[PDB]
Order: sequence, then C-alpha cells, then structure tokens
Amino acid sequence: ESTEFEKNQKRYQDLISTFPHEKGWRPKEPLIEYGGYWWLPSLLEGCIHAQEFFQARPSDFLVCSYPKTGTTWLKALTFAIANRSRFDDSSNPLLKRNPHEFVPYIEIDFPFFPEVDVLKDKGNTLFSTHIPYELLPDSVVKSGCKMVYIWREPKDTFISMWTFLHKERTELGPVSNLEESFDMFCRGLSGYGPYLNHILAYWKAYQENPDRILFLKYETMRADPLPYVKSLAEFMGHGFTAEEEEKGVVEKVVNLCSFETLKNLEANKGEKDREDRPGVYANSAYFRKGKVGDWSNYLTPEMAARIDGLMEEKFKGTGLLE
Ligand SMILES: Nc1ncnc2c1ncn2[C@@H]1O[C@H](COP(=O)(O)O)[C@@H](OP(=O)(O)O)[C@H]1O
Repeated sequence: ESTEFEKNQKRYQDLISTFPHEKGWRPKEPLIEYGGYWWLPSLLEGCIHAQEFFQARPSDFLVCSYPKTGTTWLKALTFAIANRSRFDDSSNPLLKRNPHEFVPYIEIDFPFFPEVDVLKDKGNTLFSTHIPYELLPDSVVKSGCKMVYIWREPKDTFISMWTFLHKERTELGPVSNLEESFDMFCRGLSGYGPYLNHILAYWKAYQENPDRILFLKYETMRADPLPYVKSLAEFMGHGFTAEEEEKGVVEKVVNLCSFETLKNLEANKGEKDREDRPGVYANSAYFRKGKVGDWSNYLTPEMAARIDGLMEEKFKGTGLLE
C-alpha cells in the first residue's frame, strides 16, 4: 500500500540531510547542493527518486527546462501536437485542465503522485523535468529518447520566478526581497540553479547530438511561433501534412496553446487548482503576463547589467548568443 517513494523516503531524507545547505529564498526553506546545482529539499528527494526508479523508453519524449522559461507553454504545445487527431480545438482537454496535468514531471508527479492517471497509461509518451542534463536518470540518457529544451532571457526569467514565488501555498515563509533574491539568482543560489549552467549543459548535449535534442528559445517562439511549432511537430514524429497546413491546423494549435487562450480559461482563474493531485500553486499562477521585456518594470539598470554581463561572460563563443 506504500508507494515506492514512500518506502524509500526516510533513506532519501537521511541521505540529503548531510548535503551542504545554504540560506534559500524563504526563511524555513534552505537550498541543498547536489551535483553542482542547488535544490529545494522536496524537489531533491524527487530527483533522487527519479534517478533510482524512473525507466525511460526510446519512444518517450521529454520536455526539459529551467523553471519559468516556458514549461507550461511547451507542455500545452506538445500535448496538443501529439493528440490533435483526437480532439477538435473546441473540445480539447487543455480547455478544462491546466497543461501540467497532461505531461507529468519525472521528479514531482512520478515520485509524489504516482497514482495519477497519466502515469498509469503506457500509451503516454510525454514527460517533463527541470533536472539538469548531467543529473538525468541514466535510463533517460541510455534510451535515446528525444528531448526539447527551452530557455529564456535571464532578467525576464528571474522576474517570472520571483513574482511566481509570491503565489506558492507554503508554511515555509515569505520570499526574500527583490535585491536579496536577485543577488542569490546571480550567484546561482536558486532552485535547479545555476540557471546559466543549466542552459550550458543542455546546449553542449545538443551540440553533441543535434538529432536527439531540439533547442528552443522563449522570445524567438513568442515573436514567430509557427516555424518553431512545425519544427517541434516534425521532431516529435507528428509533423503537419500539406493538407493540415492549408486547412490552418498549425494556427489552430498555436491559438489553442497561446497565453491569451490559456490565461482566460475558467479552469485557470482565481484559486482554481489541478484536479488530478494536490498543487501548491493555483492554476492562475502559471499565467502572469506573458511578455518579453517585463524585467524593466522591476529591475534597476544596475541589476540588469550585472546579469547581462554574467550571461555574456558565460556564453561568449558558445553559440548561445549567436
Ligand atoms: N501559453 C503561453 N505562452 C507564452 N507564455 C506563457 C504561456 N503560458 C505561460 N506563459 C508564461 O511563461 C512563464 C512561466 O514559465 P513556466 O511555465 O516555465 O513556469 C510566465 O511568464 P511571465 O511570468 O513573464 O508572465 C507565464 O506567464
């Protein structure tokens, strides 16, 4: 009657209890270092579990991101693309439920909510994670399963994250202030951080096996979504036919999965939350503003310049700026 996670939880807690701990973004919530990256304690226990128990298949398809870079969007797009033969846009399930219900996290749903329907359906091939490339379950890497990675301009990412954290259901305390939070982010003391190292390891992975990994960028998709959605569909093995294109199927998929559509659904309003298992966020927390450039409403020019420089120092000559 205990799940596999529950049977192993005490040993996971013992294990991580001696990993280095640093002050985090809430007073009762330290960050814990594993594999050169920093973690929330729960998410680290999930990651350890995934590492020990998750069994990927070659036909699986993994959505990979650092948080707040476009994960919910990609979840909607991937689900919509793979299932479009089943559903008209007007009766698609993404109209009634938050996209996170359709694409389970290997470090959150797998360990903590293994009884969700999607995880019992061997017909499901869609999964997500924020686990850094270097720390992925050995099964994932060995299966050869295809991956899509998304990243985002770091100022907007930080602001997406800092605002979002105000909305968490938690008794571990309020989030640190803007300046302390940003300092921590810049030092790489963030969940799944350092952000810039997260990106670079997947980017290296891509360069080594560009057939296996599709690298996407929030701002690029946001400004010109059609080519990238077609690219994604093709990479998934669900490319759009000439017939679908001329009947405007691609636009229908883009519209369904758009910020404006998703934000304005009853399912995603107010305090409404997921129906499959307990969330610590309301669905609405996932849709804030959906813009490029919102950092300028929050960060000083001095803060902006610090992170821009950090990015240009880390990525110069990698191809990521170029
Ligand atoms: N369908 C969509 N299209 C574009 N952006 C979306 C989106 N759904 C959510 N977002 C935005 O993507 C960010 C969340 O990323 P994640 O899904 O990785 O947690 C938030 O950015 P903002 O906080 O800038 O509004 C959110 O509003």
